[PDB]
Amino acid sequence: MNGIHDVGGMDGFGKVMYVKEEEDIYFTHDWERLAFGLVAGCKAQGLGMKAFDEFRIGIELMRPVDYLTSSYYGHWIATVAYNLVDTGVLDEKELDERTEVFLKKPDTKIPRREDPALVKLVEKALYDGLSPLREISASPRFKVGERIKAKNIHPTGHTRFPRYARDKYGVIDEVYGAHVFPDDAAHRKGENPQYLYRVRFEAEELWGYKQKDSVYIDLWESYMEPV
Amino acid sequence: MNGIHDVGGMDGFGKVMYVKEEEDIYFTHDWERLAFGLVAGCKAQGLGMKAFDEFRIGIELMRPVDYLTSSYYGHWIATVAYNLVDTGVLDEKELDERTEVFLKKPDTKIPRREDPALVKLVEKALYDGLSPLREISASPRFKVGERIKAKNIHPTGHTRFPRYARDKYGVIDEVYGAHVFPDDAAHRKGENPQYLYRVRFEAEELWGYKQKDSVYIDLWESYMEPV
Amino acid sequence: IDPRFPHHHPRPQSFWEARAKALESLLIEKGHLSSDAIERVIKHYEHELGPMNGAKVVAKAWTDPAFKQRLLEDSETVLRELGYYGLQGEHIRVVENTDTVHNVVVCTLCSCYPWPLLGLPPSWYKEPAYRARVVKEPRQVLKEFGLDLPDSVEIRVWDRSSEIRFMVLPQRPEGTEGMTEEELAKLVTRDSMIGVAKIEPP
Amino acid sequence: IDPRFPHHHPRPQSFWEARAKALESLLIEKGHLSSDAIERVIKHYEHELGPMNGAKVVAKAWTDPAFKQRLLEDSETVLRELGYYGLQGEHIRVVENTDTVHNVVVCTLCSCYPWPLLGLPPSWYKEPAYRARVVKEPRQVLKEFGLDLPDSVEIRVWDRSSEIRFMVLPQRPEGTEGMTEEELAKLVTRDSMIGVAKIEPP
Ligand SMILES: [Cl-]
Ligand SMILES: [Cl-]
Ligand SMILES: [Co+3]
Ligand SMILES: [Co+3]
Repeated sequence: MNGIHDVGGMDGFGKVMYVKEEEDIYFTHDWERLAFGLVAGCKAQGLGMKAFDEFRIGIELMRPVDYLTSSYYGHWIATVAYNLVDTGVLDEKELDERTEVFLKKPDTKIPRREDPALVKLVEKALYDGLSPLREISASPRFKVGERIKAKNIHPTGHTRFPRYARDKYGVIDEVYGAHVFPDDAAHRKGENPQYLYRVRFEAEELWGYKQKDSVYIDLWESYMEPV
Repeated sequence: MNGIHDVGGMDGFGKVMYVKEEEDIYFTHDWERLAFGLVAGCKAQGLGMKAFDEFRIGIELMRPVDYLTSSYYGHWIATVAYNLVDTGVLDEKELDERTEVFLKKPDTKIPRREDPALVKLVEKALYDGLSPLREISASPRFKVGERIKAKNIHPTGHTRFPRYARDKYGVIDEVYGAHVFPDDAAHRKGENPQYLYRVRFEAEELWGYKQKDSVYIDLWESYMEPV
Repeated sequence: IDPRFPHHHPRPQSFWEARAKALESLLIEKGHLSSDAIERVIKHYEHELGPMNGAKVVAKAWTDPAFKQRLLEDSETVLRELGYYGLQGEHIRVVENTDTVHNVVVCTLCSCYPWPLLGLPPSWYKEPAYRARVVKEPRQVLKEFGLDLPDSVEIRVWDRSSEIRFMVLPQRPEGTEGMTEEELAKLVTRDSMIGVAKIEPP
Repeated sequence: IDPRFPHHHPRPQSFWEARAKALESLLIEKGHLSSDAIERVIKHYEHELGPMNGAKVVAKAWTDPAFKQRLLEDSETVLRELGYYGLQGEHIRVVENTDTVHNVVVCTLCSCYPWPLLGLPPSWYKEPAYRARVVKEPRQVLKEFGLDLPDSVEIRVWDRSSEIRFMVLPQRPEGTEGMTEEELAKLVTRDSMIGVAKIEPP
């Protein structure tokens, strides 16, 4: 989707807010910590999302005005809500009512429950991770060193193909192997893995600029075609 | 500039808010009326802006979060402020202080002044308009029917070349004549007029889509090259 | 406001209001503007202009074949002769809807609209949804206006990237036999002159 | 709220807070989450992980040529052997800064960052300014961090569009003769492993 999230190459967002590492506080509000717990806790159990693909599309679907103002963990809250409702884990009406309760009475008590089995399960997920690497029977269409065409495609659903790289020539830098295909997986349409490549693009090609800059982007096979 | 204003081809902005014409109120707040008066009144006298080019870049430069939330006449206020300060008509510190006065005391009295000569001058501007059409000594580079290349250019200043049309093939539909060149004029760098063309682009070329849709865009000569 | 995240925090609309008043006050104090100059503009755009002008041009085109021919051959000369000319209406073109061609006008980059002929643009015309979507999925956008064109009808979207303006000339509907030019003009909607609606039979 | 313009009005951050609590409450009531599962996650990301892990890898590379060679030849095997593996760190690559090549890592589409090796990303890394700009004007972005590279130095920006993660291996600075591996590790900054800074002489 050609959304507000896809910012690469945009002008006008201003200076980067530099801060020294030691002063770069992770969390300033408890709800931000909670957002992390919600995301990892749900994902570890496959609730609403099993990999990050579905997670990302829920963020991408935010109203632009929300995306730009919610703050970062606001994205995480938005996508957990989106995905839990979308998959039928939570009912939208119930979620909205409960939201209203905490809006009007922020000090409403949170129910307590200990589940050490669930802790172990979550811990296992944090340490084991979840690799999207798969094997497929096909061979790679492209080879290291090949000049390829990064296609002009405009999926309305999820994609990992940034707009700034579309309709451009690039050079294959590496064949990673086959990875779960985001444009399908984010919409629960199957892993349908495809070869993933790293592709180098020159500044002259991306922007028409004259400096010694390049961008290395990872692109799925179906994003590209031979020249 | 590849800014938040350049929305053509973006996904996620949602449904169009249909409203019946008779119910589609022009203004709901007096400051919105005032914004119109400020823009036209200043422009009529060449204060901050002489044509719409400088006007547009001031809007394009807004913080994205402001652009999306200010409401439409908020853009107009932002660009009048920007341009009057940029050209030295108003001092930023004085403007900020006076803003603060009206923030804390909204009912602060507005000074009254009648200037019938100025009224006539403004009226003349509203009726006479201001055509950007010029004559130049050069001939057009392109001809009706010619298949051209809409270049992949990425000016960081003002342009009228929407990103969705860049790096595409199109067909010349009309040679309008030479018009004041926005990419220069918006930055007070001279009219430097160039031939303006209307160019037809097919849906297949813009989006890879299969319906009988096309877009007719007006492009300055320097945005394009022969094939 | 965490100084890492000033960009999360929009100006409230009270800011723009205050800013407007501050500009107004300073410019009048400095002799750059006057109360009556500001009011003159507001009167013009809120009251003097409107879509009725375009409606008259459409009705005339429907009732006078020679006029319609001249309009389509050289709209800028014809419209200027009628007095529909001014700021943001210096160069106005007219495109005819036909049975297999449907025209839609947009300013993707902002809001460009022919004020002297049509008055101020619709609320939605200036907003991102219409602007973003109409160049890419015009059929979907049109359906939200109640216009569901067949696949076989070609759509031409006219993105106003220059100061050239376009008005859509919509087709005269059924059921209008014997109507006067003035009566037909009352049928012509603002939306029909942008391309987001056909005109209904009376 | 004028129903023409709901998109002008962001959710306040109090909404997200309330929403978070509502989700937490409902999920615990339904048996999907527990208090201790949520706390376990918070402990891991706020306290257990951090850039010190990457720092140790850098210092080892500087002090042990054979290790640096293995790391650059097959980083994923080597990093997994060290235990720097987990969620968002399943496939970690390492790119070496050299005198004429400077590496910078970004996730233009979101925030992708190798948590198991580097901990949580910088505030600015996740925000639009860095994300938008670093792929197009990296020299300008780097200058805002105090890194002013000569034109002759090539910049390679690594946009993390897949789950493959990258760490930058920065060069050992002058003035470090005789330092132990542990002492060198204390020199390695988070920013240097993203590519937005070189390491200063002690
Ligand atoms: Cl029609
Ligand atoms: Cl370095
Ligand atoms: Co416009
Ligand atoms: Co990311």
